[PDB]
Amino acid sequence: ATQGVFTLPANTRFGVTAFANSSGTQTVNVLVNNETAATFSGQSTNNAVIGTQVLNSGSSGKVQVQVSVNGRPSDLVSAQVILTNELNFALVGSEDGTDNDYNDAVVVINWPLG
Amino acid sequence: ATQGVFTLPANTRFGVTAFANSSGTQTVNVLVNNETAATFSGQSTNNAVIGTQVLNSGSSGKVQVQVSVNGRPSDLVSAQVILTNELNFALVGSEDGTDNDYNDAVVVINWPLG
Amino acid sequence: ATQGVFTLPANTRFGVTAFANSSGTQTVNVLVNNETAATFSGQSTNNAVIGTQVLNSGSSGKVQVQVSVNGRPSDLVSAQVILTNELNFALVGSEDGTDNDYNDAVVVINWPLG
Amino acid sequence: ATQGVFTLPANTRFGVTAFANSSGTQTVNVLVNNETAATFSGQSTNNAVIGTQVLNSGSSGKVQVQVSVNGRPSDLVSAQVILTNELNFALVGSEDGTDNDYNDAVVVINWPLG
Amino acid sequence: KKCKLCLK
Ligand SMILES: *C(=O)C[C@@H]1O[C@@H](C)[C@@H](O)[C@@H](O)[C@@H]1O
Ligand SMILES: [Ca+2]
Ligand SMILES: [Ca+2]
Ligand SMILES: [Ca+2]
Ligand SMILES: [Ca+2]
Ligand SMILES: [Ca+2]
Ligand SMILES: [Ca+2]
Ligand SMILES: [Ca+2]
Ligand SMILES: [Ca+2]
Repeated sequence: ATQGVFTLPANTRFGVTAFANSSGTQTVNVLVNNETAATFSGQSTNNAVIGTQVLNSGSSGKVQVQVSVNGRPSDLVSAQVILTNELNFALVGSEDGTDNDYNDAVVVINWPLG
Repeated sequence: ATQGVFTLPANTRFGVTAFANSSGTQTVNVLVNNETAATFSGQSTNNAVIGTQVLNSGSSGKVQVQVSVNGRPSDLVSAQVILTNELNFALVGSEDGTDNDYNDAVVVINWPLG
Repeated sequence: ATQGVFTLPANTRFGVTAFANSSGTQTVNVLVNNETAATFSGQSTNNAVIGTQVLNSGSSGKVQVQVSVNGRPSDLVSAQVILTNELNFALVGSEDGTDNDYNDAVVVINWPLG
Repeated sequence: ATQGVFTLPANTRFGVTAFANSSGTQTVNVLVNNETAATFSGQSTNNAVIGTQVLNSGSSGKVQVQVSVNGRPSDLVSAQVILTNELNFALVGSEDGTDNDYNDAVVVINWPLG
Repeated sequence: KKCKLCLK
């Protein structure tokens, strides 16, 4: 199934934060309305934040996360969770190799803000 | 029900990251085996990462998040989600006031690392 | 925080199904638009289905689950999970005593149908 | 990434329940320790509970869900959620055609029981 | 099935 695509309420601010756990340099693209809105890159094996950004979900509300290592897209897992019918998490794991810990880039999208 | 308490595998490294979305100064304490292992404080209405850290779950694996504003405990909501049977998130939201957006301090715990 | 309350898309059919794991007879009420739309009661310590029904979320989309055991309100836990940005689960556990297993009545709501 | 595979606590009773939402007759197989332990089938576009059963996770705790329609395997999506650090749901959706609603067979595993 | 009626 398609992974890493989330429909947020339209015109709503959200946070997106990426962590790295890989010897490969991670590249995270965040698309809004099918257009690149933010790009992160960094390398860590210790969960370092390689980027964190406030964005707007735009007219469609469609947010997509892509993850790449040295030009090669990683395999993605994702889900959305909602607590007390109000607090929203869209979660992405990614795998760049063969060990399948799926933590190589970890991306957390949260809303509402403020 | 009790919220903000998670049983992790013993002796496992994990990331803990806190965001702030409130006019009140958030205090986030992360306890491991009932001892404070990390504290973050900060004020933001724009999802600032007021702290991130790598901790070890230790012999008991018990991890607890506490959130307080000027000494008063916030009301907590939480859950744990596991992707592809491997990638773990423990999620915490909190409310310090009356609007029930439950984003005033948001805490995300992830494992495995590396 | 409020538990057992979910905002569904308006005018959408959803399934609701309840399981029982307690020596007490469970009473499960499902409210749509703040009116009771379905009632399940049954007793099992072996996860028996005590009720399953298809409902419509109505104009408001507000769906609320309440659990009772002989007039005593059960404490609730709940969350909503969305897979591949399409498949929705609204999950409710409940506790009628002090052993804190929260499985005494388990309620699963899922949509879309068809 | 692999989907529909869950590591449960060893030697623990769990419920497994399947719902159908397709013109195609669903077949749900449940494997424990790589051996078929339950099989459900039915045909409904209205969320029929085509099967429900209590199984034991056995010494390995490995539980796998597989879905097919008239011989062809369905694409699966899955995740596990834990409420108040005690109540577990392993969730599965599946797609047998091209409309990508991933509800054609829905499978919920829950534990603990009793 | 020449008539597009292979049905589920
Ligand atoms: C076959 O007709 C497709 C199939 O059944 C439909 C009624 C609908 O439920 C669709 O989601 C499913 O894949
Ligand atoms: Ca890896
Ligand atoms: Ca890794
Ligand atoms: Ca608030
Ligand atoms: Ca707030
Ligand atoms: Ca109980
Ligand atoms: Ca019970
Ligand atoms: Ca389908
Ligand atoms: Ca369908």
